[PDB]
Amino acid sequence: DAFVGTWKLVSSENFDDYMKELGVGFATRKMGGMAKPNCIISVNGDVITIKTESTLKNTEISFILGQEFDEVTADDRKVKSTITLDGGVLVQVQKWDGKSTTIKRKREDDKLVVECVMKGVTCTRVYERA
Ligand SMILES: CC(C)(CC(=O)O)CC(=O)Nc1cc(Cl)cc(Cl)c1
Repeated sequence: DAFVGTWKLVSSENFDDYMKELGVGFATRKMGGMAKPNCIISVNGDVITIKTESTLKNTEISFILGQEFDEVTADDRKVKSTITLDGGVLVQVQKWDGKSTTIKRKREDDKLVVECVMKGVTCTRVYERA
């Protein structure tokens, strides 16, 4: 839809602080911090797929809006995720060990903007079309 495409990370703010708040250790934060992944979003019927590709780590999720699914995250959390579409924003919540984090993906001019919140930390990542 508005989201379908191949997207390249161009800017990131507060990602280390976000990863620290999730409990990610030094080595994994170090491998994630300077990475510039591609995000590839596609849709087939009811099923949306989001691939994240980077030199040292790839991940993929496929889901139906409003249907909880199990996910292994790039930092190896085993989470339960639910993704909904609210006002044109794709809103993902991940739940694990009594904690939650929310990841919101929105389209703003030429940008795919991703806002990641864990407790008091808010990280913003900006992608542009490859
Ligand atoms: C939602 C998220 C936290 C942020 C975003 O979508 O931008 C997911 C993300 O970036 N995962 C990720 C990061 C690296 Cl560095 C490499 C690989 Cl494979 C995956």
